[PDB]
Amino acid sequence: SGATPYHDAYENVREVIQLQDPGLEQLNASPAIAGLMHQASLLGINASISPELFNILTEEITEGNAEELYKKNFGNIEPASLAMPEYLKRYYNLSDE
Amino acid sequence: VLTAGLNSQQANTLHAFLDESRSAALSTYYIRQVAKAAAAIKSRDDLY
Amino acid sequence: EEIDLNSGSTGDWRKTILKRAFNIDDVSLFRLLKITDHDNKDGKIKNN
Repeated sequence: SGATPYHDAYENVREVIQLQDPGLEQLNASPAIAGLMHQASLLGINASISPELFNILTEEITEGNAEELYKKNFGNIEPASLAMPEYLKRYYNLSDE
Repeated sequence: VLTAGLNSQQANTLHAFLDESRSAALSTYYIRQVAKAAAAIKSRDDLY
Repeated sequence: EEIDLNSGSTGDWRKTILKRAFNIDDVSLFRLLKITDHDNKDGKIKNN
C-alpha cells in the first residue's frame, strides 16, 4: 500500500526531538556526538523516514530479483494495474501535479 | 524516555501530531487490507 | 515490582512513568531516591 510503514515508535521519537530542538542547533554544537550517527540516520530526524522506509530505500533492485521485490513490496497488485497513473494517484495519495 | 522529558504544552502538541499521523496510517492500511470489496472505498473520503 | 532507579539502569516503562510523573531525568530520580531514604543501598525500590 501507500504511506503505511508507520513505525509509530520512530515517529514518536522524531517529533519529540523536533520539540526539544527544532533547529538541531544542539546537534551542531555537539559534533563529537553528532558524528556518531550516519547522515542518512540524521536525515530521518527531519525527514519522515522510518526504519522500514529506510530499509526499502536501501534495497538493491536488479533484474534477477525484480519480481521478487515486487512481491515483497506490492504483493498481489498486478504490476499492470499499478502502472496505471490513476492507480498510482490513489496508491500514493498524490495530487495531479 | 524522551517523551517523559517534555513539558505539558509540548506533550499536548506531540499527542495531537501523532494522532493525526496515526489516522493517516490507519486509514491507508484499512482501505487496502480491511475494507471489504463491496464498499467501493478508493479514498479517505470514501472511508469517512 | 522492583523498579531500578539506578541512574544508569536503562529501565522499563515503570521507571519511565515515574520520570514523566515527576518530570525529571534518571540522574535526578536516582538522587531523589537517596534523598528519601539513604538506607536504600540499591537503586531499586518496590512498586509500593
